[PDB]
Amino acid sequence: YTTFMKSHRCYDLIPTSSKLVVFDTSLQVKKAFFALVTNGVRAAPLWDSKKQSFVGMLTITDFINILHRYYKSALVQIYELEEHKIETWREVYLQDSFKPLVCISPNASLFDAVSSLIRNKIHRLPVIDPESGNTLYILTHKRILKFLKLFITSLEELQIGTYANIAMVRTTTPVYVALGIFVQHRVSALPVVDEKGRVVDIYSKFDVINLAAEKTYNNLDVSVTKALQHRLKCYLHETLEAIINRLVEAEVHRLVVVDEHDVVKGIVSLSDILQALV
Amino acid sequence: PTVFRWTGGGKEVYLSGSFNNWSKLPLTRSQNNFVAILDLPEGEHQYKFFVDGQWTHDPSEPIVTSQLGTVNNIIQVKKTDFEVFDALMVDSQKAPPILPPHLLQVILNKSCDPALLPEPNHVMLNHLYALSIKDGVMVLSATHRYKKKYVTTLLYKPI
Amino acid sequence: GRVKIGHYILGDTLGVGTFGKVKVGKHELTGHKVAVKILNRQKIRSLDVVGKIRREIQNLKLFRHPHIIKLYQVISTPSDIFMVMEYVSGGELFDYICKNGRLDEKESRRLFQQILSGVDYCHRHMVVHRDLKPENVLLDAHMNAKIADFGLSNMMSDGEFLRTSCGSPNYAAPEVISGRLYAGPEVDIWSSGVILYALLCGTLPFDDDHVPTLFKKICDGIFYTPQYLNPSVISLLKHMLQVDPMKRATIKDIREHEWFKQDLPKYLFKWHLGIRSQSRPNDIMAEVCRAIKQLDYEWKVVNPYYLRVRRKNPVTSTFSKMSLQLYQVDSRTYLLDFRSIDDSHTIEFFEMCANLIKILAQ
Ligand SMILES: O=C(O[C@@H]1O[C@H](C(=O)O)[C@@H](O)[C@H](O)[C@H]1O)c1c[nH]c2cc(F)c(-c3ccc([C@@H]4CCCCO4)cc3)c(F)c12
Ligand SMILES: Nc1ncnc2c1ncn2[C@@H]1O[C@H](COP(=O)(O)OP(=O)(O)O)[C@@H](O)[C@H]1O
Ligand SMILES: Nc1ncnc2c1ncn2[C@@H]1O[C@H](COP(=O)(O)O)[C@@H](O)[C@H]1O
Ligand SMILES: Nc1ncnc2c1ncn2[C@@H]1O[C@H](COP(=O)(O)O)[C@@H](O)[C@H]1O
Ligand SMILES: [Cl-]
Ligand SMILES: [Cl-]
Ligand SMILES: [Cl-]
Repeated sequence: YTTFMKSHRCYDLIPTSSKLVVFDTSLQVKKAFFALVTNGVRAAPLWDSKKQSFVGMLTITDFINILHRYYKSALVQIYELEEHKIETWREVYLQDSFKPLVCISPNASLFDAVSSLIRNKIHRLPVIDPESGNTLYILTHKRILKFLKLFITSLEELQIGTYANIAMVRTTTPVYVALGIFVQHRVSALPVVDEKGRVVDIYSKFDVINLAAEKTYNNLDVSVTKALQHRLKCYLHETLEAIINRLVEAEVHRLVVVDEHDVVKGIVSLSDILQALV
Repeated sequence: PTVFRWTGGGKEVYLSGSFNNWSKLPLTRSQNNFVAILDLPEGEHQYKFFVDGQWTHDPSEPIVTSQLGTVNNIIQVKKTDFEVFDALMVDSQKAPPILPPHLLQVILNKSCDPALLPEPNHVMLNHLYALSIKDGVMVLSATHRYKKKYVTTLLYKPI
Repeated sequence: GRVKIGHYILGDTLGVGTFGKVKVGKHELTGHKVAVKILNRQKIRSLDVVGKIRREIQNLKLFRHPHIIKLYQVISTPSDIFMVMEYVSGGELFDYICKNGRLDEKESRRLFQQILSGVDYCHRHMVVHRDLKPENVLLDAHMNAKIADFGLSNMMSDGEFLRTSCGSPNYAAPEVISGRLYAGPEVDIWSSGVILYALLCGTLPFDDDHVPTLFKKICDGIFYTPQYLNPSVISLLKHMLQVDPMKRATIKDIREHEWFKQDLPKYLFKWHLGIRSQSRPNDIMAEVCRAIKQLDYEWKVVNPYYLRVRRKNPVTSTFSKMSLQLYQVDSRTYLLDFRSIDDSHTIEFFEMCANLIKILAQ
């Protein structure tokens, strides 16, 4: 499984014809998030004209961050979001802390790609050709796993996933609060739990762009359930081959490791699956 | 292998040359052209023609006049003359057009992955396309091919 | 007293091709026959086709398809260039259709599949044999099509159109007779459509002694379909002989066509472009020239409407190239087209264009 990734090049996973949205750092940050939505893309590489290079990437995490760092109330505009450039914000976001651009060559191996993702603790890896300097594609866990699962011809015994101090929210929890958890915990999804420890839904980093999409971000006081109105479990006594099959079959980013009485016991992410297979 | 061609009429035409100790070699006629192909060692060779009782040289071809007044043709069979690409390299020394309809066939306008796109006709690759400037922000786009795959990159740029 | 090249003794002239004489060659020892194309170096340089031939050889030497004449070897001499190729005893498909009449539905389809297979192989190799006619389709002992004169052929290059008007007026596409710009495969498709009619009918779809009416007829896309023609092949012909290249059949559409598919053997097979202005072409070119210099960019004026411009990167200290071209759209509008020239390159191209656009008309 692991030696298979070491042989296959990043190119072999680049599609026949794809779309790549690139933002200039001087672009207004609000327009930049609206562009992710309009284009139907989840991340975009950032180009600094003065630097003449790709400085970084704009993801939904950036939206989550702006929202939480600057939400005053429902009665008050987020001035920073409405009138901030991508650089004016990246200057704030990362100041005393500096996180340089992570990238991969198309001729580099899939193993090197899986490593780069976990090593730098990331979900989007841009594939840049060295001679052209052009960003070709953006490598995601889902696509790399879908490739491994294409060539594949218990969860308690192997112990894969996070099972301790699981960050989740109540039904009534406001979006702002949940946003704050996404920030301090740095986890992709927050399972929505009922009065009792059982799970009724799941608010993920993705469900946060619906606010950009619907232009509803100016109210983060709304409960997570009200927020999810616009629109999957796995038990410990199940084989990893089946659990891997489930994720790609449903095309989901992580499964909920729940007990018999539908009460959360842990989470197993695509991150962890590809990592354990490296 | 060198070609020896005599353009011009004749009943009988021969080739005498340094390469064959000036012996009369008969040249075959197809029509108006009398020819013989023979490999000659790389270097200088002198030849003359025996065209129907007269000793002549091809005046179109380089000559050499002897200290004795003998006027023969000359040939420099170069190494370069033997290899095709070497020989071809040594050899190489209004109103605006109408818009082809092809350039109006995009892949961005014409359930499914928004990332994925149709394959383009080679003819529209590297061409710049742009959206109307709305909100004082320009949007530029183009499809480029990297090996056997394609990438349509769109830049969001202020102005 | 035999004229030899390779170990083949040169004989009878089969014909006179685009750039040379074609003679038979029968091997000294084996009796094997080859077709030898003789290209005099002085003549191939007099017509400035030396580059054409260099490329033509390059392509054909690596090609290998059962319905494209094989180029065995190229023998160079100080005088001339000898292109040793596969010989086929059956001669022209044209004389076949002259001698015997039109081919039967079955026989026609076979030969059409064979030709189209070859036509496709060329296109799949960014080669477009323009001048595709029964006269250039040879037949072997066993009745197999063989595509032959690549003298008029051209390369298909990413982002660029061809201009050369090439073949026989009959087989020539309307845009070729109109002398308009074209991609390449569509004009081979049209010629192949004319070939299909020639096979089924034994006559030419568009043909007239009065050249002007021949050109009207071609550009009107009107041809007669004799009653004996199967409506399905009429369907295919109507699709292949579309005056609009955008509405014309593709090797894909033909391959999918019911008539074609039949008994087919296994072995074969709001975005806006640039910027548009309603000004005078010369005023437009002047404006764009005084705009390029206003950016301190190097350039080279090719056509009075083509310009190849260069820019030095103020950061990476790298040279970036692009080409600008004015095309006519309406009878009242024109549009300037920007194309990237390949040696981030793409973003640098966008930047280069963007600058020019802000200081320009619509
Ligand atoms: O013919 C040629 O050029 C044409 O000359 C015309 C002219 O001057 O009248 C012009 O009008 C035309 O445009 C021009 O293409 C050649 C150019 N290089 C050549 C090299 C060659 F080897 C032969 C050749 C080979 C074998 C035999 C044998 C002889 C015996 C019979 C079987 O053929 C005869 C001759 C050639 F014919 C040529
Ligand atoms: N290639 C990269 N190099 C460096 N930082 C990156 C890169 N891609 C994204 N980032 C940063 O990583 C952080 C989190 O992003 P990410 O995990 O990719 O979000 P998502 O789960 O929506 O894919 C953000 O601060 C973002 O700017
Ligand atoms: N709600 C959650 N609570 C705790 N850990 C989580 C949660 N969701 C994901 N993780 C873990 O976060 C890590 C990175 O995964 P992810 O951000 O979900 O792609 C993995 O070790 C996951 O198991
Ligand atoms: N374990 C899960 N069960 C059900 N839906 C899920 C799960 N994880 C993610 N989703 C859904 O996937 C979408 C968000 O995608 P993402 O963050 O990329 O996984 C939302 O509509 C979520 O409700
Ligand atoms: Cl002929
Ligand atoms: Cl014989
Ligand atoms: Cl034969």
